[PDB]
Amino acid sequence: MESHKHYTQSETEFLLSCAETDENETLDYEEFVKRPAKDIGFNVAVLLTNLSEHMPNDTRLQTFLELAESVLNYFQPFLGRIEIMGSAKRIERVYFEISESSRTQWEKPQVKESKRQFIFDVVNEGGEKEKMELFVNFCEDTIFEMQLAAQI
Amino acid sequence: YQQKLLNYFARNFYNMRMLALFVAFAINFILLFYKVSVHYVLEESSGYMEPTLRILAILHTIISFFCIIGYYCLKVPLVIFKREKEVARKLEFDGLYITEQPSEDDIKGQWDRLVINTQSFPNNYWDKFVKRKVMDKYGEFYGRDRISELLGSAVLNSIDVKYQMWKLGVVFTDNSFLYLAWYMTMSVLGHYNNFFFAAHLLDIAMGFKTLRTILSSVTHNGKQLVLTVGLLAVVVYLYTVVAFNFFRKFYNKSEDGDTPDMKCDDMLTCYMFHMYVGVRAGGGIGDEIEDPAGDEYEIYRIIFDITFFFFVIVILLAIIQGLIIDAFGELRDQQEQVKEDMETKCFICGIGNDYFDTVPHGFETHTLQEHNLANYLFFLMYLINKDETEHTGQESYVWKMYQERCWEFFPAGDCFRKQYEDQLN
Amino acid sequence: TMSVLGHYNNFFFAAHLLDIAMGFKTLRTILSSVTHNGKQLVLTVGLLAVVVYLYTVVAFNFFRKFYNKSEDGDTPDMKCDDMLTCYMFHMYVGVRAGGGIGDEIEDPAGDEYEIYRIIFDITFFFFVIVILLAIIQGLIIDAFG
Amino acid sequence: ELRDQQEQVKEDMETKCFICGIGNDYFDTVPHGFETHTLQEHNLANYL
Ligand SMILES: [Zn+2]
Ligand SMILES: [Zn+2]
Repeated sequence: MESHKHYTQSETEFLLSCAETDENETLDYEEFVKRPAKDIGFNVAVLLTNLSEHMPNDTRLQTFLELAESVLNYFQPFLGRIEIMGSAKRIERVYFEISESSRTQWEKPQVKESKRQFIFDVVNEGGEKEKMELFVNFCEDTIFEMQLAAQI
Repeated sequence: YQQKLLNYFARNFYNMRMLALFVAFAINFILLFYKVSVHYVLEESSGYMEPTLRILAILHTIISFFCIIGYYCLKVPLVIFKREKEVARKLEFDGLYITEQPSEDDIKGQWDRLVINTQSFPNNYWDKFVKRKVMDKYGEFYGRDRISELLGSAVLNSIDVKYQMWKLGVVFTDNSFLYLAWYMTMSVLGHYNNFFFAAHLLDIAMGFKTLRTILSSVTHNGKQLVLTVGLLAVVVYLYTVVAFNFFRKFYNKSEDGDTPDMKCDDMLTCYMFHMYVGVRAGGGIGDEIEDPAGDEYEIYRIIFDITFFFFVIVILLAIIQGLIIDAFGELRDQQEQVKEDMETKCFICGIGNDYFDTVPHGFETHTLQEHNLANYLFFLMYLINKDETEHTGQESYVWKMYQERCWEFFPAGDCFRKQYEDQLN
Repeated sequence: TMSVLGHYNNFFFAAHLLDIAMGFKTLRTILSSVTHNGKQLVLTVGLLAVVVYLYTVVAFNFFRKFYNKSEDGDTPDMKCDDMLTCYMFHMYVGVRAGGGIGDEIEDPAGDEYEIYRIIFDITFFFFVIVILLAIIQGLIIDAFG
Repeated sequence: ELRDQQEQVKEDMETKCFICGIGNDYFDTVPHGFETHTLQEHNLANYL
């Protein structure tokens, strides 16, 4: 723990003081499942994301986004956002987590050919309200597919 | 260990599938060095080919078995997901077996009755409150107990049969499983005669993608092609009618003169003659017929010959060629159009790439951050993965709309920026 | 190297006439059409080879007796009874005949395989002689368009 | 050319009102509005 972060009382030696578990002159790997912490980080990342996206144009908060950039880089792949028509008759964001299993299962395997065939058949045949339920059926069958492919 | 082996064949379905193709190639390559005196084998001074054939046939049958098991493990759950999902949606939002009771046609629906009475209907659709919701929806208008009676190393000692009869009736109707069973039957009957292994080389059309696109052109207009051949048959029937009425004496396919006659004087034989050498001659029927040098039917036989040529040999061939090339061009138009429509417009909204590109790159921001196919599906999968109590007002509203199937939450003709233009809003 | 080996044999200078494709612009555009879909063209020829392999399989199993390319009767036989020789025969005069394989084979006048040999002949014609040629032509014209 | 003909008639019917010739641009500001125009108000059927 020298290259990954710098070395202070409060960066590296802080961890080595947290890592005062064993008397065998060693350290087990339970300090990492102890430290857990990133579940707070996702919600605070989403907090700052909603604060920035809904309320931009504030230098005072931009200062804090500079502080939280290192965490936002961590939570960017898992932090999804989408926009939907709301109960108050307005579009607004829905910030929400993304898993890695669904990501890796959605990206690499044969399901991309399924998405290509889906988009092709949709935009060729077309439909008025025969588009979004087709998308949701594709999504549900694909969710089942990614679940089944995770199961091996 | 059984479960690990089954997951192996499921996961390794494509690899074993690709492997059986090349075993078929190796079999059919060794098939080239056959002879007769009975269909023996004579190699180029190498007696190793027969044991390779003997073991490779066994490998072919074995790997066909493993591919079939991989298909049964992997792709069958998906189609059953679709089926039970369809059945649940029909029970909920249409009340099929309550109100409709479909006809003798729709044999799927007539077959999908014994599944209704089972416990394990919602086995894979991950929606188990189906019977309860249908009881809520038709508990008094039609009946309450009517609905309920309508609806409801120690592994190999107890299992359902009511659901499983329906399931096996499903899987015996699926096409790819039927193909793999045909593949297995040809690999088994390869033992009875090794020439049967040549049937497995036709799996290249399923295997290769580009070959499937090569085949799509002739597949695209097979019906009109078969109509062209039927019209060809009708035209040759009219031509041999005109021949049998008039032109029989010229139909002498005997040897040189003063010979027994080998003639076409009937109608069926003349029709077979016209279909067999009228069209398969490259020049028409007049080539394989005694030339009309100074006859009263000289001009009429000449008219017969040239009209047969310029219609049968020319027009129907050109129509077949136009059909295949029109399939090529039309599939090109299809892919051009899908690229056009995806580039121009949002898949979700249909704004067009005109409102956003005022800002740099904005259409791509719209498609890649906000209104994503991916992020939307991940929110779907999230709420399927989430619990209804933990939902926000947003997620509860949306999950309500999901399981009652509204799709109004989806943006259409609008967006976050269109709503919230930067104008103190 | 071709100009040097032209000293060894002056016929080697004919290789240098193929530089017209590099030289002329319009000839490069003439050549681009067939170059544009060379892969699918080669796949068409491979499919042709596979189809002729199936056809000569059906022949070697059944139709060997008609494969008599000898002189008039009472002659030594010059026949195709093997599988490799029959495959070469189909690829050499089945497709290079303008009419199919039935032209270069004894006619089936009154045989038990008369209708089956007729089916063999017309299917060989209407598939091998027609469809793959039309696909090659469609490929080059689609490259043009 | 016959393919071009049928492509063009589908194009022109989808784009535009048979009656008015507005185009499918003024109405789709509202959801589904072009189809309201063709199926409720300015109908071939209701006019006949
Ligand atoms: Zn959009
Ligand atoms: Zn109008």
